Amino acid sequence: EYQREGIEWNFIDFGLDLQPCIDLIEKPAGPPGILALLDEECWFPKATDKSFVEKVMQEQGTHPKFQKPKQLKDKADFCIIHYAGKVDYKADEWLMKNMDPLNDNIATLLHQSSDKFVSELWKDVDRIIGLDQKTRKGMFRTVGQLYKEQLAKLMATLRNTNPNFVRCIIPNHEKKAGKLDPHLVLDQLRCNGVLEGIRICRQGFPNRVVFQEFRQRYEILTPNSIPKGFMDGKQACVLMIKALELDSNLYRIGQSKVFFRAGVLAHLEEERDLKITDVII
Amino acid sequence: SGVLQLGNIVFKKERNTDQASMPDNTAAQKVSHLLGINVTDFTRGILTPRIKVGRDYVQKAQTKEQADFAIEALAKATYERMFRWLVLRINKALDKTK
Amino acid sequence: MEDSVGCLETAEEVKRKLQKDLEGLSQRHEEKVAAYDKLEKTKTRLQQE
Amino acid sequence: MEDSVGCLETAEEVKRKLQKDLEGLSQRHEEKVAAYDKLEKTKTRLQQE
Amino acid sequence: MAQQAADKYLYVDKNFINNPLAQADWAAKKLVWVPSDKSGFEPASLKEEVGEEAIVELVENGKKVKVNKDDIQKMNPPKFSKVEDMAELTCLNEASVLHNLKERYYSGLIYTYSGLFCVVINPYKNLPIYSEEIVEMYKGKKRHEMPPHIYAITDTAYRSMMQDREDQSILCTGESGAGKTENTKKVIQYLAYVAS
Ligand SMILES: Nc1ncnc2c1ncn2[C@@H]1O[C@H](COP(=O)(O)OP(=O)(O)O)[C@@H](O)[C@H]1O
Repeated sequence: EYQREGIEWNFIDFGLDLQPCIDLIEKPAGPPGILALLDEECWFPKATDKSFVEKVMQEQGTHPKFQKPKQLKDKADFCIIHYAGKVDYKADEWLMKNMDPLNDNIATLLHQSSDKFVSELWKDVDRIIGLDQKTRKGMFRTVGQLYKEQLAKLMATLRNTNPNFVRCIIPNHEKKAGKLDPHLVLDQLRCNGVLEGIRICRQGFPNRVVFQEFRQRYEILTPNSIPKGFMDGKQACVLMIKALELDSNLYRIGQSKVFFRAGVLAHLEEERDLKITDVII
Repeated sequence: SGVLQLGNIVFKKERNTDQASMPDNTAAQKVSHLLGINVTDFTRGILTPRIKVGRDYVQKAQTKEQADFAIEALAKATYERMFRWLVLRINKALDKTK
Repeated sequence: MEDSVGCLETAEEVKRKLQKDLEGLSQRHEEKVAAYDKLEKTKTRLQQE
Repeated sequence: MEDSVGCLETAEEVKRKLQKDLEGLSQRHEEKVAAYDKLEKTKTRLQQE
Repeated sequence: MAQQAADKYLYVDKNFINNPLAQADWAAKKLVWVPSDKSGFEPASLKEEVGEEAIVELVENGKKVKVNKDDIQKMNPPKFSKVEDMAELTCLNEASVLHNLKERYYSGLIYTYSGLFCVVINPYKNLPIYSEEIVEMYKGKKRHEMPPHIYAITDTAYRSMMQDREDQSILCTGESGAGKTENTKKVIQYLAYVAS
């Protein structure tokens, strides 16, 4: 937004970017990821657990977010250096969970059960999978692909709104009240980006209002400042900021919005209400 | 209660061939009475799932481990469907005003 | 053969010298990374400060 | 003689690869030194300011 | 009396901070943060530097331990003690943020702002900061008008949605057992009690 609005600002590289791991997981095209490989091996011609693990190790072996489980595979098959920490996964019964096979006979029996509740529960049976030794009206989707479609629809919806993040931290893993673990809290603040999230608000301009919106919402502060008539929206805000005696390092005029530091609008809101206090009363 | 009763069927391994057997079908009868289905058909489907091999129908064989995995998958699907129905009913009750 | 073997000694000796210089030159940029990161860490903290 | 010449070619290829790696590593030190001086130069006026 | 008792776990008495003499004494003492093996970051006084390092003494024990110059972090004056907004800290760093979070948690303040997103810490105990009186108090109050609280964030989001006419999303991120479920519960309760 800063680059689009055209304002004095330098690109700050925070370093927080979990794109590599998200791609290794979900990226279907290019190098087959974990989910892509599991979906490709979802069929049952010759794939198994060991074969799937070998294929994954051969494909996504050089990825930086991929390592072996300790020295030997005693209780895990691979690791994924997530943003929080390293997790030891076990590729046991993964193909079955991805396919989710079900008995067709028992499914049909439950669908036609005498009970009304059981019949309503199994009313939808055209999406059940249960074959043995590619599309099928798009109903042959695995648990991994189904979750990706549900998550994609969710992430696409949250992006259209104004997310109000509420970060939650845990003191310790002992469920003890009043005992704060600094070693555990420090590891969370690093991956959560609490430090990087505060510097962008202080050094940046989290506040920003449109030229037209900034006029009607703050014209009562400096009524006798703009010529009583027609005036450009951009040039009109310049006269208001000059009359308010605001420092040059507290706002940035762009091409369509007027940015502000963290705490400028809070002061104008109080001054605006105090001006109309005699009118509201 | 039916989901809870599912799994208690202690399948036995036949001494002759590798085929599942239900010597004690009390849990099966209880599950059938709870879910509201037949016992003979449920047993025949769990021990001999009727599926076509490409042309005609044939009663495929199932082992002890295969039968246990099928029972577990059926219970998981039943619980998932129950949770989905509950969520749908909650949404309908919450979205009934305007 | 001595001429070819003689040239191999020069190439082998030069290769050994390059290896000794590589490990020595590698430490130049490797050790500089510590000072580079130290200056960057001090500069990053100074920029924030 | 042909086999000995082959060893020289393989040895020369090794020393040649080491020379190419040294040039790349030397460029890193030269680039790091130039970047290191930038941080050192940017820290002088930074501390003064 | 319930509201008066719950106010203890919300507001902070600023009368015990206003002291220019204390700030001057702290500045003259020159204190900084240093790494620790059992407390994240502990205070320490800065002494004469020795090359790329500087010897420091721990305010707790008083042992002269050598610490690298890169691991040392500046300490905030006493004025920034249990601040209401983490974005107002002067010496923003990991040590200062951890110290502020610890002071707010041990004092009965799990909520702490941070620019545009609030931070919460699982108290593992039913606090009295949840009642109808508190919900009514936070009704129609700006973010900088009441102490940090999920009700404040909910009210701010509701006001933004009603003004800008743009949708909102009260997202909650954190490890397993951090308090996301309780935060969502309280947000829904506040929305049902206010937006009725
Ligand atoms: N803000 C809070 N205040 C009091 N207790 C809490 C709070 N957040 C969590 N808890 C306690 O932590 C326990 C586990 O919480 P949990 O449901 O795991 O949270 P989440 O769903 O965010 O992981 C609960 O029994 C609850 O009493």
